[PDB]
Amino acid sequence: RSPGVFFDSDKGKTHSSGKVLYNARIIPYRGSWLDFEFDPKDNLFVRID
Amino acid sequence: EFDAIKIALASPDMIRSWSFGEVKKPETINYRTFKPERDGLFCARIFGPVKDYECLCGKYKRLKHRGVICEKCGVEVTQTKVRRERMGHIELASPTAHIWFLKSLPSRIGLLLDMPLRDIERVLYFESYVVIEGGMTNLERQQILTEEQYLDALEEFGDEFDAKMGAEAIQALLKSMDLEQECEQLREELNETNSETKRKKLTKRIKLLEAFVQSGNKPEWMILTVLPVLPPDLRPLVPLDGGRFATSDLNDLYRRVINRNNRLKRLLDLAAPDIIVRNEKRMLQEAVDALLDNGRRGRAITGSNKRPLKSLADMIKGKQGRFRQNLLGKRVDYSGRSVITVGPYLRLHQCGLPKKMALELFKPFIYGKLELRGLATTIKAAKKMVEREEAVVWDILDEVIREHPVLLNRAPTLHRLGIQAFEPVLIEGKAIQLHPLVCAAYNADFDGDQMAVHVPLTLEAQLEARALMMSTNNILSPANGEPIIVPSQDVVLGLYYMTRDCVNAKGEGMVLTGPKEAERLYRSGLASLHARVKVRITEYEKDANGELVAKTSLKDTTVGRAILWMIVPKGLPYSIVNQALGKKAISKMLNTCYRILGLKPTVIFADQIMYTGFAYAARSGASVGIDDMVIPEKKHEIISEAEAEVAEIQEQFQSGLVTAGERYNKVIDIWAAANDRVSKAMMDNLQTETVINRDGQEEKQVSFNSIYMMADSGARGSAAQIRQLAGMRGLMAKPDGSIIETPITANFREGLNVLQYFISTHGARKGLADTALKTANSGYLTRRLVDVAQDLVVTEDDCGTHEGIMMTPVIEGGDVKEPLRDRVLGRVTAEDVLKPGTADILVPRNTLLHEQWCDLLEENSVDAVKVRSVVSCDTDFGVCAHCYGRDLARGHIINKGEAIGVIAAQSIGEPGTQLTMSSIQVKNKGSIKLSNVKSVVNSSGKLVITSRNTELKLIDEFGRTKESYKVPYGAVLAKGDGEQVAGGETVANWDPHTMPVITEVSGFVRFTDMIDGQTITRQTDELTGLSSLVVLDSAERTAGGKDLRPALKIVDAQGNDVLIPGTDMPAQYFLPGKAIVQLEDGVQISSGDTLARIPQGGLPRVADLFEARRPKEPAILAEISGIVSFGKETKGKRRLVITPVDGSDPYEEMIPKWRQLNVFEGERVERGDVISDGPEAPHDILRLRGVHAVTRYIVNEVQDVYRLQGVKINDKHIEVIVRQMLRKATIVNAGSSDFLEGEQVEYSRVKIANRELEANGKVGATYSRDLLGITKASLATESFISAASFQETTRVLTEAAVAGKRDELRGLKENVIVGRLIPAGTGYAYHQDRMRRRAA
Amino acid sequence: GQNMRVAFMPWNGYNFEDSILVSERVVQEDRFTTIHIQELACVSRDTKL
Amino acid sequence: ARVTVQDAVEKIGNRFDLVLVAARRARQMQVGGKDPLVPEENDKTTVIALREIEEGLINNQILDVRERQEQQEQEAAEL
Amino acid sequence: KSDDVNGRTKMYKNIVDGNHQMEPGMPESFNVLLKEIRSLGINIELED
Amino acid sequence: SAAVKEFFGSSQLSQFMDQNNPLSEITHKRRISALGPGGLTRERAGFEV
DNA sequence: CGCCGCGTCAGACTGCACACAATCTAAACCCTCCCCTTAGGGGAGGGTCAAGGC
RNA sequence: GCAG
DNA sequence: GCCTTGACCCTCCCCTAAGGGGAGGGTTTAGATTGTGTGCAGTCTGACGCGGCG
Ligand code: 118
Ligand SMILES: [Mg+2]
Ligand SMILES: [Mg+2]
Ligand SMILES: [Zn+2]
Ligand SMILES: [Zn+2]
Repeated sequence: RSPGVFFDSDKGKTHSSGKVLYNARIIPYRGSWLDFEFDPKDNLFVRID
Repeated sequence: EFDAIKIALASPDMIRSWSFGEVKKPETINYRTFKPERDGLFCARIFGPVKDYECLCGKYKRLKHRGVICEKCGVEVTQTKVRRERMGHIELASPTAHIWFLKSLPSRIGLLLDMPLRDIERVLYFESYVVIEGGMTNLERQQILTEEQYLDALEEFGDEFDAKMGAEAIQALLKSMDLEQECEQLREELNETNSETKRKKLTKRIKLLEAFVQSGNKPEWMILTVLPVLPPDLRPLVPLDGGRFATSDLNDLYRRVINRNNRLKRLLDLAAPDIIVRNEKRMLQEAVDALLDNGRRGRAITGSNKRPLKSLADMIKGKQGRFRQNLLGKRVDYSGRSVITVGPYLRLHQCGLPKKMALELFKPFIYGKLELRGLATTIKAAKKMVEREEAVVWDILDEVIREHPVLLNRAPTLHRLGIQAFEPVLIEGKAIQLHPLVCAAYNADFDGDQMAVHVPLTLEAQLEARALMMSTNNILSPANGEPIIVPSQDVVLGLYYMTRDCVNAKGEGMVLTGPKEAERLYRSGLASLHARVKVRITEYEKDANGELVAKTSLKDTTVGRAILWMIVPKGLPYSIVNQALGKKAISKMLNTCYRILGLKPTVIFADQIMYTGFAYAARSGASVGIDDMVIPEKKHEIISEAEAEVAEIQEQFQSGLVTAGERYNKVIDIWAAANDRVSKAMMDNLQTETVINRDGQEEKQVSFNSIYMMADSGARGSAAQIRQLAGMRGLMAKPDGSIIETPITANFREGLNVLQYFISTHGARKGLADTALKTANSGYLTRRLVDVAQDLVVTEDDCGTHEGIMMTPVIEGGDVKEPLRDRVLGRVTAEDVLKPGTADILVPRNTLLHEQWCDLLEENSVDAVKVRSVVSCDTDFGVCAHCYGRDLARGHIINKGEAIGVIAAQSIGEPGTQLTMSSIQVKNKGSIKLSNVKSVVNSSGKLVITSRNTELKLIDEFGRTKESYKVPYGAVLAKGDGEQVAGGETVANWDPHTMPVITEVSGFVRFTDMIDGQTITRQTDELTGLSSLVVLDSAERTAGGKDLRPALKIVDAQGNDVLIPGTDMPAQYFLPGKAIVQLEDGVQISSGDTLARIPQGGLPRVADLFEARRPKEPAILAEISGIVSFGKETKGKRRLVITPVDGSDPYEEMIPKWRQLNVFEGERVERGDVISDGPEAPHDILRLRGVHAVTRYIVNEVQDVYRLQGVKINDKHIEVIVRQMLRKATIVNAGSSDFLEGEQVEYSRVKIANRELEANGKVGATYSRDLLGITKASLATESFISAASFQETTRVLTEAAVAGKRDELRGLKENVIVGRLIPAGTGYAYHQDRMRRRAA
Repeated sequence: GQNMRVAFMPWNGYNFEDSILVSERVVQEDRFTTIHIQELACVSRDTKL
Repeated sequence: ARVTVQDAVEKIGNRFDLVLVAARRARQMQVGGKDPLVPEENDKTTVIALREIEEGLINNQILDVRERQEQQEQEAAEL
Repeated sequence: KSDDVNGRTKMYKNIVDGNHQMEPGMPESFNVLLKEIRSLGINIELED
Repeated sequence: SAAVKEFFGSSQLSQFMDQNNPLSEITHKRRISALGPGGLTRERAGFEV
């Protein structure tokens, strides 16, 4: 997978409500991954590695 | 030798008693002279001598003085194999928690001290204190103190109280507890509160405390003060060839434990500051935790590879542990392997074994015969003789393989016909020559397949290979009963070509004296093999006594059917060959020979069929050319018309009249119609394209096309592949499943162009990857099924039970998917089945329904037979042979001692690689029947049902049911109850997009608290012209009538309460929101018209059926039979009540309101009625509808998956797995017994306990049987060896250890692990002798 | 590979289920005879004896 | 010789019991001087044992009473 | 055939003697397993 | 030198060459691999990749 | 008491071939104990060889 | 890396 | 034939005089330095259970 920012989803495969949950993911060539995502309550969260 | 296996915790004195000395140094060996160092991990003095009968310094060297301990260095003089047996021990400077009893959830040290795992971990990692006893102070026992709280409460309370930290503290707590006082206090605190999950936590802890009291285990032994050291020959430090060494990772882990232990002893002798000794105690705790189970607490210790170290727990756990890599299957001597190749000259019972493999697999046998016959003076001379391959060892070798069978095995051994014994025939090649008929059983093709040869050594193994496993004993499949040694591709094409008929074939119409004259004509060239002739055939019928009687008649046959008659055994009709024999006709011919004449003539018959099919397939020269794929000339016209139609739909879409959605849908459907028109034109042009002459006049016949003969014989391929050869290859699907809107209009006889080929690969790689990743999904299901059923053996002959399941033909809507005969062939009846004319017993009570009895049942019209099943069998620990029924592979009742659990699990799991990943129209005549009949007559004279579990069956004129549908509640039925109809007669009408409120009785409309504005929105539309109402939903109304729900009542024109028939309670319609009310208050409604309208697989399916996985949206069921009522709605989770007639009424629910409830208020329900709808959960089916109900549900829902894919598995095999799932019970009322309430016991245990209680008059326990999926039922066996070798070894072993379990080795995995005979089969007699000589 | 003369026909069971029935002239003519070269090493080491 | 054991299973109505009886008999004739009760047509002792089962010359009861008889006759060699 | 260390040599010399009879013991890998569970501080035994 | 030595000798992508015929060589060189260090694992690689 | 987060637990079977891991640091004192240096001596432990008598 |  | 009997004879272990050579173990080192860093992996999904937590 190329380095860059990749926007993806899980297509309602969580919380049984069929709610599509989005997440960006910054993937570098070397270094720490940085993800942003949505929870089922529509709150933007962030993960590092 | 030993009758059981006992596991338990290890006392430190017990550990010091295993050991032969303390390991004081990490020294493994010396580096210059590699002798083992003193007091090291490899010590000759502790663990015994490194050479056989030899002291380490060499002062004592021979077995003259054996067992003496050399006083110079204390190594004994004995065999060196004692280094595999003698353990040592490390005396830990500080205690150390055993990680298995600290971390394996639920934590036993946490469960015992009633202390959460985070507080325990904070105590032992030297972060917090804990007051091991308070005394006369305000500090209770388990109260943890942080540093400063302890620091001050020191000088407030002096040294009265005692608090500690570290595993010394946890050991002081575990030693300082009194178990019986705690368990009795837990019992009195149990009998006080009725909180369900708190009572369950208390019962968990009670069972743990009493398991510590029963067993000899002391709690404080969960904290290591002595460590055992594995014997050194099991963690070897061995010299490799290159002068380098190779070691086990346990030497690293033990070495680290010893280092940190010795440094801890030095820090204690130096009186280091306490930061340093605490750090060293944390590090010793870490090192012991890494030795026992690496990587469980935190981070794995990697050594010298950045690859984790393999700890003691990883040696015994997983796909690479001892249990699965070395105990349940192992590498085997006297075994070879080679490529398989055909050899079709063979008989059914023989394989071809190369001489070069047989000389090596049979080497001791040849040495024996070489010395016995005097050809070698010495076994060394014999070794040299077989090395030189002298000409006499080939005669000896022909002598020693003579009647000696070998086992041939092809992996994956999906089912028991994957290992079969054949007599060897020595051949010259290097490839095993496998007789063709057995290949279908092995799943073997000769494209590179290799098979493994094994040699039965003893006489018992030779007789089991002869008598149980020889391939002439396995001609029937253990799954369905159908023949598994059955002709295939070349044989069936030869026999189909032989038994066909051409119209004007050479030598037609002549009259023949018999099959021999037909063979003479055909070999002379004077008659074609397809010449329709008149031949005198003598055939024998089996008389009623059993003997054969002849009959002789000129039959109208062809020459080839006459030739084929010469190989047919005697007791068979001539009509069995007087037809064109495809694959199914030959399989039925073999089955007929088996059922009429038995095994011995069938084997000869099958070999004769193979030889004659091979021969006459060769004679035909049936070849595939490119002209055999005849493409219809109407293909280009069909495709051009379809392209015209799709272009019309496209330019209509430019006209906007259609959405892209229906444009796409219509383009797909008008290409699918083109694909079927092309396939019909192709097949019609292909299948009769022979038009030939009789007496000049042309006449069409079935085609002699090679492609069509191969498809039509069942030899290879189907019409679905001839479609892609000669028709078009149709619409493809994208990788995400959505099908591409333009098809591959081309076929493989033409070219696929580059784009169509790319589109083709889209789905071809999906199929190949599915195949690659579903074998691991099916093999794991098979493993789980074998491990849930491994210990089921037929142990009795008759349990004397009278129950059983009611077998009926399965009818899904309007067609039988499985007739009664296929479901009761071979089972044993449980009650007298009698004719539809009653009291005439057709079949007696305990008969095996073999084919004669099923033919008798089909002469009559019996539609249901109550038949013995294994879920209904009274035998505890096993099943009786009558409840099981027929042995599918022999065709008689099953012998006592058969391991039917492994057969059932292999029969279910072997086909697993073939699986993946409105109104009612009567079809044909019959009397209409309804069940759950509650009917009224509507305004128009129809019938309308007042029920929700009513279903519409169709009784035939003979008495049997031929279709059955399920009608929604209040469907209007155009045809009444008990009337005759014909094909297409639509009976029941409704609309699925809404649900009506059915009028109870005829009367006038009134509003019971249906307030204008509070419970409705008044609406006005112009299409019908009338005003109407909508009942208000939750979030759109006021306070008030959202709480008090709207109702409508029946009042006549006089103002009187009109009633329902039979009951004079007020009859109401309690309407929920989202309802459409288009009737007015005071309108006359006859009973039956609408008052309001409210709008609305594969291998994982089998896996989560047998795993009893609860569906995501479970259909709610009615627990107790009563009347529905409602509690606090609009909460987010409503509350429902059911009111019985003569029972305790209040029974609550937490039904979430976001799912439509499918019953109404006034009516009654019963146990099992679906309140809501959805996929049913098997636990609910078991609790509410019974045991036989969940049995019927599981077998129907698994056979639904296996019947799409055309797989024929019997239902015994699913009923066996269901019986092994219904193996536990939960005590609800303890009775006069020793079982506690609410604790889960083995079902046979509580059954024999009740039996001995009621034998002495006392009252027995009452139980609720439970449904555990195959994994949770495999891990809940009464044997920790079975459950520990299945999976989750750590949980099974810690639970069994603290409970002090005892494995009596009753199943088959425990007897395979210890190297004993299995208690099933030929080892069943020995185990019965063992249990009749030790119990007495 | 080599340009072999094939006939597509079932022959007496000997090409059942993907087997191939080769003539003897394919062996006389050394058509599919292939040379294979193995290297075998004998290592004289220094041992402690 | 032997290609199918089905006739011998009708005398000993089981396959597992047949295996055990024929193994006991085959060990009698193999390590033991006990000669066959049928003509030994170049057969191994497993197959001769089966060919004796098939003619009713051997079953568990027959082998048991022979064990009793010859055991009495050779332990009563009290001199 | 596999693990019995004393049973495999008895089986060999029995085959060479013309006596196709086994004297099976305990598989050695079961003994390895018992010693690898007893080194975990768990007393696993064989009850006579 | 040890970094490049372990890469060229011990990496998953540094493979023993197929040398059956010329086609095996020239198609082993034109080979793309989703696996390797920094890529997928053949067990955890899904259906969609 | 119902829910969300977190941890744990699984994930086909035989076969060939190949082949591990690769970085990573003190010196100057002293001591004891063992084996070695010549050209054979000394002796315990254990066989062997012609002779003789029974 | 591959074979079924 | 059955014995003895003195004379030989072999191997092997240790010893010589005055240290040499090495192995394998101890011990102190006095300007002053006072918190680990891989340019890591993190990338597997689904089921289940249990525990904080509102
Ligand atoms: C470790 C071990 C096996 C698998 Sb997979 C799998 C997983 C995700 C997506 C596709 C495949 C597997 C197989 C059966 C049941 C459950 C998981 C797998 C197994 C064998 C070969 C290739 C992939 C995954 C991790
Ligand atoms: Mg194959
Ligand atoms: Mg590989
Ligand atoms: Zn010694
Ligand atoms: Zn029964």
